[PDB]
Amino acid sequence: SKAKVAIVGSGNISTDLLYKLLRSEWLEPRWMVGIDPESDGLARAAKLGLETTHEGVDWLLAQPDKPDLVFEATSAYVHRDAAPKYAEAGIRAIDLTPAAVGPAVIPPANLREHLDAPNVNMITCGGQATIPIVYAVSRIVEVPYAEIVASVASVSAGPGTRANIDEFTKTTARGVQTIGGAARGKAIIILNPADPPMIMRDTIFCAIPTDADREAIAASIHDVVKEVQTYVPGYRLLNEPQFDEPSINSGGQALVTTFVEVEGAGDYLPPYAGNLDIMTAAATKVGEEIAKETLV
Amino acid sequence: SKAKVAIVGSGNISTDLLYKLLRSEWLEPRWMVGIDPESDGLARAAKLGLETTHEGVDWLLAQPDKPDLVFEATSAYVHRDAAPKYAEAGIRAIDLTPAAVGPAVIPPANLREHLDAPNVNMITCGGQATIPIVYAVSRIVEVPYAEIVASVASVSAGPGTRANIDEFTKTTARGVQTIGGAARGKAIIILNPADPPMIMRDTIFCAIPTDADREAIAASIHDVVKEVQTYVPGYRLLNEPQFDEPSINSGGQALVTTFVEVEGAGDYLPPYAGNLDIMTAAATKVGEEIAKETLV
Amino acid sequence: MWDVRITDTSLRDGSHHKRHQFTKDEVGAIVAALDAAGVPVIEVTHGDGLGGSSFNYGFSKTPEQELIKLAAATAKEARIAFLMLPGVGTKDDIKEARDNGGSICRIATHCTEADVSIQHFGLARELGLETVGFLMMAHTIAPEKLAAQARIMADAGCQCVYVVDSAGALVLDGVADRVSALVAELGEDAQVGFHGHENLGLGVANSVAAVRAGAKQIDGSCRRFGAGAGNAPVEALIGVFDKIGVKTGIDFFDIADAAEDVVRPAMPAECLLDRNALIMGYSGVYSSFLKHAVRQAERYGVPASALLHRAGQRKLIGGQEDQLIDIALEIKRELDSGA
Amino acid sequence: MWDVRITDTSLRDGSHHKRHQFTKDEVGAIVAALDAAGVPVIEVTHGDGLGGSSFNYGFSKTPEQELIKLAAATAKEARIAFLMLPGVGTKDDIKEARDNGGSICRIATHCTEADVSIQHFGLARELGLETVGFLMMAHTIAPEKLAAQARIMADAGCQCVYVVDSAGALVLDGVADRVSALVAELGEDAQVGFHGHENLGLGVANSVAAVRAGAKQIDGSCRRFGAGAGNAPVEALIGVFDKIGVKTGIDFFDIADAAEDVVRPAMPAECLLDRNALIMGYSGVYSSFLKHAVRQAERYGVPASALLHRAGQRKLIGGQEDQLIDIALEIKRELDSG
Ligand SMILES: O=C([O-])C(=O)[O-]
Ligand SMILES: O=C([O-])C(=O)[O-]
Ligand SMILES: [Mn+2]
Ligand SMILES: [Mn+2]
Ligand code: NA
Repeated sequence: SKAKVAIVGSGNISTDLLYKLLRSEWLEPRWMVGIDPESDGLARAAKLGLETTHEGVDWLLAQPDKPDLVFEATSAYVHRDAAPKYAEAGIRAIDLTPAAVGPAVIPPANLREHLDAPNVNMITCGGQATIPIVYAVSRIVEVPYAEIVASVASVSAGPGTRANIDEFTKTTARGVQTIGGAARGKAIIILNPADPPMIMRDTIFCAIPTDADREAIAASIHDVVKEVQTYVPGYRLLNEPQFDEPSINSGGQALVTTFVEVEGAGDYLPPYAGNLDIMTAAATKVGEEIAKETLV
Repeated sequence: SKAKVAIVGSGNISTDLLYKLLRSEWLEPRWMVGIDPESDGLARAAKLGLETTHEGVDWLLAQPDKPDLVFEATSAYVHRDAAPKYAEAGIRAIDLTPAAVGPAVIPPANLREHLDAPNVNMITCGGQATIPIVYAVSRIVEVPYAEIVASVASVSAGPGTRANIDEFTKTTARGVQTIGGAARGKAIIILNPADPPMIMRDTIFCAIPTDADREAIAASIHDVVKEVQTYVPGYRLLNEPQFDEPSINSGGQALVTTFVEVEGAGDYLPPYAGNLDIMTAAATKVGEEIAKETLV
Repeated sequence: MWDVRITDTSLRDGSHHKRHQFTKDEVGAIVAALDAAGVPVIEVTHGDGLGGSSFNYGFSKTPEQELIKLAAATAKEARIAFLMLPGVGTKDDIKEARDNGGSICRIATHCTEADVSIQHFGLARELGLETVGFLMMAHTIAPEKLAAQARIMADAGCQCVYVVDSAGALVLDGVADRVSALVAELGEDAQVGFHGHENLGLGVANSVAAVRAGAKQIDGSCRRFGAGAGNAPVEALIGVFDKIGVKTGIDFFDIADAAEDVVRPAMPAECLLDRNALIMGYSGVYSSFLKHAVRQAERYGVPASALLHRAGQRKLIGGQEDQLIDIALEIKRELDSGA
Repeated sequence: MWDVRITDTSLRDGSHHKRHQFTKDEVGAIVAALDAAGVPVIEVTHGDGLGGSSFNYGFSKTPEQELIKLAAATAKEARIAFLMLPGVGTKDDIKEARDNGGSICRIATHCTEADVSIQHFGLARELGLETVGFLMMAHTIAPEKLAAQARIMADAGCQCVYVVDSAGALVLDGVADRVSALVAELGEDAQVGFHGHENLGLGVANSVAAVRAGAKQIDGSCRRFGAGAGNAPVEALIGVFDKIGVKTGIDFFDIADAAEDVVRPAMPAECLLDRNALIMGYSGVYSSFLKHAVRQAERYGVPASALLHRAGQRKLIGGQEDQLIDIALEIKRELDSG
């Protein structure tokens, strides 16, 4: 029996998420909750069999058959208002906004720790793409510092990241530490307007001991990449992990450098919107794992 | 008494020579011979009590009263035609043109050799200015190479120097060799258009042996400057002789460098026209020595 | 006072050439010398602005904040400027720089991406910082498009928007057309600046073109101290501006002495118009890529000229030095495979 | 074909920077590389032209005539040019350069002194040489005065008259006005060229201004290899001319390789925009004075910068290096007495 889930939000993210959820072995989207009766998102959900509404989250919380899971892609302010209502109603929430009222989760790194959480947060696209690599290195050796550089097509950066570019860099850097296991994290984001739009790519630099077991590190990275591929098929390693000795450039630190490319599934979002696709792919993954662990 | 001298030509050099002859204790100018009846030089001459003519040199050959000495500042063409006539008439000739039908004379160097000559040539202004310095060095040590650089106000350089600039450099270099005593000579002339017009200066470079007696050289240079000053009062050393060791610049040759400045008397020509002044002053000196020795 | 305000960026853009190895002794000496010469604005930061110290751009020998702090304590007349890039630095960094004595905040974005800086200009103005905006890689878009992005910065609180020839790729009229377009759009709302690189040997003349087109602020570095073949040399800008009747308040002889006696000894070598730099200027490659390309060339045994040409073809922009590694490996892969 | 003929003077103007120490091997390599990159004219002479080897300007390591001969035997497409200055070189030197395979005779006078070159252009044409005229120190007189002098040269047989910024002192419009004045005065009678130094960082731009004003010949040197802060860098010229649609026939990548791999190793160091060169540009000092001033500064323990500043005040012109010693002694006396 598939867990019955609701989607709050009716924009691009929500619509892409709807399509992924329809494909799910473990989840069944049944409700799409919006506020704009004009919303194209609500129209699409109706056509596909979902029950839709424009009276917002209060309408959802007054339904006889409560959702087992709720995915929210609205805004931090909106989800932060709704979150207490989900918890009282006993509905597990997966938050795709920057609200972060609940623990941030990256599936190959800390998802298992939080399967019982009533509210989980999907951090950032940069986090979802790069933190598994940082984790893959730090589970093998001490990583005093790790640095991620995200490169994204300008057209696939909406007003959200654009208005809050700092929060992206700070939040991602924080996840690199707390979830990635690096002692200090840094994140950089580059918006490139090249036409045709670039597929998102990410470079991950991790400081490692000068005597580090490089083969074990490389093997660990390959393992985490295959793992991420179970839920993001277009997540690809561009080169072997590259190793370097201490230098002026690296501030006397030995390091390993990993390059990934994140191609979207093209469900609703275009392939070059891997930054958005990875959010909805990761969210779906987290939802399915919760359903398997606590809901079946 | 005084030797009666004739000036042939009525141009700048001639008219300026006029004043130096007037102040001469051994020479008395009596004729200026011209071709242009309106020449500014002839008018000046006649005004100063000289007999003047416009018929040309042929007129001068026909006077009952024979000139003891004739100075010609016309052109190489004119002097060559006139030269044998002077010889036939038994009139000693001092040539300030590039004709050079007789030996070139520099007073401190080789004048004593040619006092008996029917025809002496005054070489060039650069020659009169610099060759005494080269001689001063070569009479002390072997000079395999000597180089002179003449800097002259553009307005002082007339049509003669300009039409025949190669001949100036070639003739001066040759004189630096044959009269100055350097095995090899080179001359450079620079016309500087600065306003107000520069006083002519010259730089003389002589290669010398590396073990050369520098004190004997410097003493010799000072002696020859004083000698030149007896007929060119505005002739002076700008600096003490400079001695330098073998270098890349000097092609591994040791050398002594001498800097002179030559200010004219301001007779018919302005003081910056020292290039024209030194010809007339030197020419007058030659005439006076000829008059002393061979005549009076 | 001046017709054009000169900013020296020997200690920011020059950090690229220095590979971010500046010491306090070097910054103090240079700030004092430039200050005494009359330079009104001295920029001090990591080459990639606040938060630049990293694997990607190179670690600083001395934390930039300490250098800004020392610069502000040294300068008597000059104001200290600092650069920051949204996506690299943060608002927290801007506040820290302000607290350390920086008084001019220069916020840089790729020329098409001005809207990411809106909050940064707002904060900077609220902290009482003078603002300058950089539209980087300005050769990549047309003048009217650049002017629209300048208007975004202006509306956000930007007091002067720069046309920034990051790749040293603009030629003369290309600078003038861009500067005039910004002047026409901004009018009285903001000044217009130009900051050029020397990769085609046109730093000084491009700056003159900008000034004639209406620019009131010009960047250079003493002794060209900067990325690529360098920035326009300030000592030469002053010489030329003196001759064309553009007042800067900088004494030519004093700044020449500073460039020669104080700035030069702090440089690892002269800034060269060499093959690599020329390629960047010809290919439109972001100038700070230069020494990173040389580094990857050594690391992977491929020619730096090739890395740089391909960076151009890939349309990489400021901040993307990491892709040079990917380009190096691509070359190694093609060499093995024979593709 | 081309819109502009580039002359490389790495091996002539660069002789100043090389201190006239070029060997046959270096000339052979450089000529070969420049020829291959498509450079149509390569100038080879002592920096001060034929007869330049001297105490005043510096002795050549290798006789210039042997360099011309080697360059002519090496170049398969490019023509070999050579420089001569009336009052330094002679008509005899010109004939010898032609005999040695030189095909382009470039005759340089101070810009107010063109009339002393008249018979030199005449002889050169008689010898079947293509002629170029250099009016040196061209910033010193108004464009109209410069144009009068250009007319003297053209009427003597000069086929292209250069505006020569010997001091690197012209700025942009200053070049354009001079080139325009010459183009207007010369018309069909002769082409107009530009030769600029880098003493104010304007070498390439001044060359662009010249071309836009009608110049059909431009001088530069690979890697700036030239007197003072250098000549306009040929490799940058080509890149820039490529962007603005001026055809030269020279491959940018090829000439970039030559500058980097062949010309540069033959340089004692990079040409520098240092304090001395900047002073020269700001003060209007003939570029070749640079290393001679530095030598005199060291010989007499006086600052080169002051020496060069005073060279400008004394209004020295090309060829007057000897006067640097006099200036050095003057500075030395002032110093020696507080
Ligand atoms: O320094 C800069 O910001 C540039 O050139 O883009
Ligand atoms: O001809 C030259 O080299 C000059 O005067 O610049
Ligand atoms: Mn820059
Ligand atoms: Mn030159
Ligand atoms: Na850098």
